Amino acid sequence: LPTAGWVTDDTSGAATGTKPTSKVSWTGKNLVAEEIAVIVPVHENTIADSR
Amino acid sequence: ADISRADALALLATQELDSIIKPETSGSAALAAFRSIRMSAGTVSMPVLAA
Repeated sequence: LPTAGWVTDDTSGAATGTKPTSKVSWTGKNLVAEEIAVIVPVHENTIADSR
Repeated sequence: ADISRADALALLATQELDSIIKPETSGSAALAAFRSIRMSAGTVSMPVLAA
């Protein structure tokens, strides 16, 4: 977030008369795809003989 | 000087038999002799007279 401050208005020489600088910043992050998998093997005769 | 058969060998027609020289097949003596049933389950059941 940016940061502000209180500033004086009395004299040009006072350091408290200078308006403060501030930045804003951002970062990246990634939503990365990943894979769930399984193989279910069975004998053809099991498939043939089951009801 | 004449056209011998060797001189015209490259022009002669060719012929391959349309069938193979093989024994006539027997089939199983068991399948030929014994009566068979269609199975649907892999392990059929068989009641046999006992008394």
